Amino acid sequence: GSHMNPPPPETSNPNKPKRQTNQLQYLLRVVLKTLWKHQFAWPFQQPVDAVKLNLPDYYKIIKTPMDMGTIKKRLENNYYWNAQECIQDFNTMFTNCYIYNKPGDDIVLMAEALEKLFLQKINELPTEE
Ligand SMILES: CC(=O)N[C@@H](C(=O)NCC#CBr)C(C)C
Repeated sequence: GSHMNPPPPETSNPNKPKRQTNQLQYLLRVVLKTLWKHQFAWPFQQPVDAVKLNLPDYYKIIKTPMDMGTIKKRLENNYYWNAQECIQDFNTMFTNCYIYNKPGDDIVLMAEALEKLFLQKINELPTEE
């Protein structure tokens, strides 16, 4: 894409140790699955294309971008060591939306609906075995 968008977050790095855990399997098969298919998922399914959206200040404000397309690839490609790393990515994605946009805004209402579902699912994250 455009030279004016940053490179997306890392989804592959052989030097980073990786593990499958039951919690990570739940984050893919239950959490990501549930949120990905939601009516309001679409703005979150790929990195923000600030050029196409005409938001030249986006990556001036948001220095820790994250999106569910990146999280999906991280889960599918077993990038994580533990569930906390993945939960942090989700939280970063929501917080970026809340920081950049105004409380009224459609995108915020959408993020808040996804976050409510996320919280319900994470309260049932299974005990690590
Ligand atoms: C969710 C987030 O981080 N911010 C959104 C944003 O840049 N503004 C939405 C509007 C306008 Br004009 C992005 C996901 C599209």
